[PDB]
Amino acid sequence: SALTQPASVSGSPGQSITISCAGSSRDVGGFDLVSWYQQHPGKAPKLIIYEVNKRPSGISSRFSASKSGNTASLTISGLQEEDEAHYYCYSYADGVAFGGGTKLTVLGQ
Amino acid sequence: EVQLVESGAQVKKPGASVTVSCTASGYKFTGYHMHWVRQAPGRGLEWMGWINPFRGAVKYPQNFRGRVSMTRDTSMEIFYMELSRLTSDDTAVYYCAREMFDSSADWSPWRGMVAWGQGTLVTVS
Amino acid sequence: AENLWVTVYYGVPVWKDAETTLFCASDAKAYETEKHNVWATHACVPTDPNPQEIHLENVTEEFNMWKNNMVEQMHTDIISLWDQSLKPCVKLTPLCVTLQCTNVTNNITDGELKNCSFNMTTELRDKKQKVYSLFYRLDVVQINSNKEYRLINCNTSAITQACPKVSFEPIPIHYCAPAGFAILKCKDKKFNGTGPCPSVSTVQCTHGIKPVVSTQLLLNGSLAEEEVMIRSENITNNAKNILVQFNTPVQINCTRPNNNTRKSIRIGPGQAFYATGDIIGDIRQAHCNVSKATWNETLGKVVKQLRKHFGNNTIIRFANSSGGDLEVTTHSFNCGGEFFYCNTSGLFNSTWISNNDSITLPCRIKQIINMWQRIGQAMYAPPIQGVIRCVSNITGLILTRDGGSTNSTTETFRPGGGDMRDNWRSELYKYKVVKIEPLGVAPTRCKRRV
Amino acid sequence: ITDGELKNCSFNMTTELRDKKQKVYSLFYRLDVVQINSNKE
Amino acid sequence: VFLGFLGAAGSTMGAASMTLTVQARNLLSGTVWGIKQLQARVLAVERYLRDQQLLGIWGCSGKLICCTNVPWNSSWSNRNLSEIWDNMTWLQWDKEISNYTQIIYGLLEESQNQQEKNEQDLLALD
Repeated sequence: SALTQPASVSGSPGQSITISCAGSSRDVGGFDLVSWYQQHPGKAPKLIIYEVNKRPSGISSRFSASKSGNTASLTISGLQEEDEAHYYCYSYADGVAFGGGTKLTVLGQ
Repeated sequence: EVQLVESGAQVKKPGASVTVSCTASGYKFTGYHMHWVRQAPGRGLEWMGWINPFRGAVKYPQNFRGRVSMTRDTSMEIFYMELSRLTSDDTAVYYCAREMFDSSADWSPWRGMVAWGQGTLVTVS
Repeated sequence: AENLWVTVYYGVPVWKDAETTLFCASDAKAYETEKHNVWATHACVPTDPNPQEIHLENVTEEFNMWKNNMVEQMHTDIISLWDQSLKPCVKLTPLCVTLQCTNVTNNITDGELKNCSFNMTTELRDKKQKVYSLFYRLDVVQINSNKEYRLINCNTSAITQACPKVSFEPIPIHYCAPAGFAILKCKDKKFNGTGPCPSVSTVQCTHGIKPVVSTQLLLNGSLAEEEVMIRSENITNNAKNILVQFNTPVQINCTRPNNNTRKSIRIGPGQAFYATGDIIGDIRQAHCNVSKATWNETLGKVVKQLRKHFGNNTIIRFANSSGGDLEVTTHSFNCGGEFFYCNTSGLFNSTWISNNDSITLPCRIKQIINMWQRIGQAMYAPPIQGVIRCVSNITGLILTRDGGSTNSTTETFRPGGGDMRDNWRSELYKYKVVKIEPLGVAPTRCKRRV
Repeated sequence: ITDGELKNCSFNMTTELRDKKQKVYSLFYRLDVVQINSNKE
Repeated sequence: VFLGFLGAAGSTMGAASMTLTVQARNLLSGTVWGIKQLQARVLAVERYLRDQQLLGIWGCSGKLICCTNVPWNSSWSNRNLSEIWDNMTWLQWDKEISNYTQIIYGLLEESQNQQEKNEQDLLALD
């Protein structure tokens, strides 16, 4: 593949979530180029965050991301069903790094 | 507002290749990098190639070069791509998407897919 | 006594970073190649008989060849000599009358071109004119009985024929500056680009530059100093254009062994259209005899400058351009007033191990061009009477690189990019514009009168 | 009805190709056109 | 040893105040495909007449060197004299005044010739 996404993630209706995106100092540490996404299972996506932490005009203020060295993150607080979607990341890497697919399930088993 | 509009649905048999497009309007076509990426339902997105519409520069991975040929038109205003040599493991919903920071002189980067097509489905069995 | 003042000086060696406009200079001599102002040398003013270069010790100005505002100033010139040798010639919208084309008069062995024919007007208004020409199957395309054709631009652009007087041979031009502005030159050998250059030199007129319409490679250009220049704004970004500048020229023998006849078609009054006269006898397509000895020579030089960029024991691949229009995939260059594209697949293909004849390249011909994508103003390149042998110094190269793939085990490389701002930059990589601030101050013990 | 002040006006016109002619109708306001001196043209 | 134009680039301020008639002499120096010349030269005397303008309003007029009657306001980075003329260059000097020369320059003109030349019409009359 070309991007380290987690196997499966989970969250509850009425709470909150956040995701870690970790790498090396050659990909995230030195290049201000990290963008984030949200997409309902099978729908048209739309850019959530670009350049570490900037949203397009039309994206909710409930979204905001970060870059801490080699460990970047996006954070969502106050979960609604607006967020019952699959989640992806993106990172600077020569040509392009592409993620492997993080499935949103229910944790507890 | 500007849009990226793809075609409908096409179903095929093994040993084939499919015409899938994504036209554009609302801006000056010549300066927008464009990618073809494919998604598995609820899984992830895998990259196959990108295009510089300024004279047509394209590039693929290495499980694709030779299979993928990819082009556009600058006055008919449309993007194309055709992945050749189809197996039953090449079914996906293919998305055209444009980068965040292009221009007509300097370049960078690889980020930010704001405008998305609706997704074109290709099936092989 | 001990209460300091301020003292004013004029003509202090001081400068800053600022961008502005230059002017052309082609000596008192280039005017005499004539051909009714080849390219651009007409009203432009002759050069001063000695371009004074002054070397600077202990000067570390921070340079920039990429965001350099002169690489863009250069790209704008080729459009206006066009326009001011375009708007006053023959506009050719009557040329979008349907054509009848066919594989030419041969023993078949197919044919790339077509023996066409179609309808036009003449000196008189009522009466008109049919006349036949020969077009490359690239210049034309079908439409719907036999196969019927029409010109390729008519579904995009109206067309204006150029004038055969103005020759499109790229003509050298010096870039010169006036008072308050000047030009830096980082003549240094091992110059890595970004930032301070320890041995700056300054000039009024740059070394002469040729506006060669050349993608991928560069011809008739500027050789490097010492090692081979290998530049890229971001080598870890394959969308960044990577450009080469050799110190050694590779020989090329481009030609087009055809005696062309210029049919003078009256479609005005006045306006004279040129049709492909009956090409003389035996049929051969344009080519270039490239000295394979000189080709593989500069090949081994640069390749060995690249294993230093990746570990210690590696595997390095080479292939042709992964895709692009003729300017990108092929080697594009003007050759005598016409345009050649020589299929660079016969250049990029190799792998060697750890312990007389000539390659030659197949070249296509393109006359109808919508170049500069100025939709609203496309043109026709007039035909050239005379076989066009053309030698030049193969000077540069434009290429990119693949993506992720399987790591360490290998990684591949191929030409591309195309965008001419690099080819233009290969002639301006060592220059930087500054402005002079001749006022200087200091606190001495000096007082005037009150 | 529920009225017209505008018309549905068909006409022929020279297209990209010099030989091909084109059918197309437009709509204009009563100020952009004028009758010259049966239906009206 | 005649080092050229701005050849005293990275040399001491004292030595670099010698050739004051070298970076000021050639600051004036005595259709299409022609717009280029007639455009660029409109900038030559704009960044030269500015100097023929400013010397006149200071205690200068007479070209090259000319002193002032103004307090060096010691809020500026004042330094020892044997650490200025003896050792500094005209390229290291101007980098210091950068952050505040827009506050600095409001004096020679606003103070000296606004008053030191109004001590001359508090001189010559009665």
